[PDB]
Amino acid sequence: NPVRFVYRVDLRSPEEIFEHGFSTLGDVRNFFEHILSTNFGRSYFISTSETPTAAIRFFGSWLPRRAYLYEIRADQHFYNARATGENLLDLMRQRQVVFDSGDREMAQMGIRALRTSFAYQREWFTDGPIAAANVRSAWLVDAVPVEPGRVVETTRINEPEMHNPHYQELQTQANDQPWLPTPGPVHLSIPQAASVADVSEGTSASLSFACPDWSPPNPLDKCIAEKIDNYNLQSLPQYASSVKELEDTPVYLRGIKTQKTFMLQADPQNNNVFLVEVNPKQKSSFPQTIFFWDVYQRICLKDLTGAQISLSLTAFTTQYAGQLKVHLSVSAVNAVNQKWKMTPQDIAITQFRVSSELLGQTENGLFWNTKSGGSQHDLYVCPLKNPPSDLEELQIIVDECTTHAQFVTMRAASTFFVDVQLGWYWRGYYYTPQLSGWSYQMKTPDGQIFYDLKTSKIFFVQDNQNVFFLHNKLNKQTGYSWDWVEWLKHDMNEDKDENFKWYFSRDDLTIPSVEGLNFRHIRCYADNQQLKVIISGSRWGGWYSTYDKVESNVEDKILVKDGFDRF
Repeated sequence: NPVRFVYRVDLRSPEEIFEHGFSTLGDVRNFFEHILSTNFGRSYFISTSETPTAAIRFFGSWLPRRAYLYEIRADQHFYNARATGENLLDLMRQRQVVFDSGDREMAQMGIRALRTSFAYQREWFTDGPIAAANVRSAWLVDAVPVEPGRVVETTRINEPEMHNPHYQELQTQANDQPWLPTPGPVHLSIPQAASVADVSEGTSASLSFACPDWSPPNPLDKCIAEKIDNYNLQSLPQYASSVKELEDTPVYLRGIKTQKTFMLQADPQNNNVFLVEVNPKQKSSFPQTIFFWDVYQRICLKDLTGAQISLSLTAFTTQYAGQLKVHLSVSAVNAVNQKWKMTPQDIAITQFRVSSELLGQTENGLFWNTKSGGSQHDLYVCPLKNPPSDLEELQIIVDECTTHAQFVTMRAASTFFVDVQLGWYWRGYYYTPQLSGWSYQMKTPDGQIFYDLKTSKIFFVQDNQNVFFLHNKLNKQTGYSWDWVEWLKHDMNEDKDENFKWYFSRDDLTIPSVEGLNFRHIRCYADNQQLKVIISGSRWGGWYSTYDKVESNVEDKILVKDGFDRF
């Protein structure tokens, strides 16, 4: 599915933006500077967001304030930031980049920041300005405060949609190529300083989002953010200092009808999410398990498992049609079924409807079955229309004796795993890699094979307590220039050993394939050992790395989940 529309929150009114569109603040086309907000205000790129939720996150800083959420039609001069950076990482690793300024180590610290701290921005950036014929609508967003008695608030996207009569449905779509300075040796300039907007909760924003109302003389006084910080690249922290103010909170929900109150519970041992009825005000008893809601819209279980993984609320389909059931799975940054929205439902702003991004535009909420026995209850996602008469909506209750106000804002992420769902394809058949180093004939399941954005390691989750890392063995002393790869237990935080480090390449590949498949080449950081699979013979499906470019009867196109390099 192509990107047709993007989003951008602005202090300016449709009045202006509807006719002027969005003007660049400069002439410079330097990617790293745009990303890192280096000497801010000079850039030829305008930053947009693949989702409204992402676009307005900066506006939710803790300081009614109001601004305008614009819906923009995307075309061939809109480029995804994350995918653009991954392609440059590939070029640097393959050593085909000439460095006008700075070096590769520094560029990689920037790519790191892009992949982690800034990634939730779901940024699409325009090469040059956005015509008013591009802008299509606008909404009225304001920020109201959560249950009055640092003050926590929520953004609201208000009715009604205001249309731009200068817009023209041109049936275009965002550019699915990564951005390059000289489009058709690539030359790169890497800055030495970064700027970061601290939009509360440890969250970092680039100025190209947090300062939508920029113009030279102090301009920073018009940045919606707790503060702006400056760093040398080597000094750019993962979190903003506001991360230190994070409160822990259990989650309480209340039936719309019955008025019964529940405490969210989750069990990392079997991945169950369930509900347990509680007397409000009266605490203690059942263990108050802790959840947070992060900038990837995930609702995560508080701590990591023995294997250093994170678990998030996941909306699973069932054996029963339009029925969704909440379970835990491994926090993944691109898992749409892990993404939730919260929107207040009462004037007092104490009740929040939780809806799944998985049902896109169909309004939906959380439900339980008001007739179920036992003491623990399943949790469902249902559309708000014709919901079965025996279920009722559960909404998050944020009052004195329930959920803390901090929950209903999006805080910084504790983990940055992409579900890459690696596998391979042979004439209509799908293969999944096994821990043994072999393959098995079946499409790789969701939520099993990951790429850790912090470290560039790839891992295979056997279960919440057992994680294995892909490990290269080949070197210049290996006769024949190939050797098997293997899966090894390893520390999730270990960041020095290059044999555990992998990256993805587009190279010459047709993307997507004639048959719709997302293929990538995969190589090791250490010495560019390429990852491959033997297609047949007595060792069919054996995974290995090689230096040998020209081979027979092996597959070098690896299936990687669509979007893995966009989130």
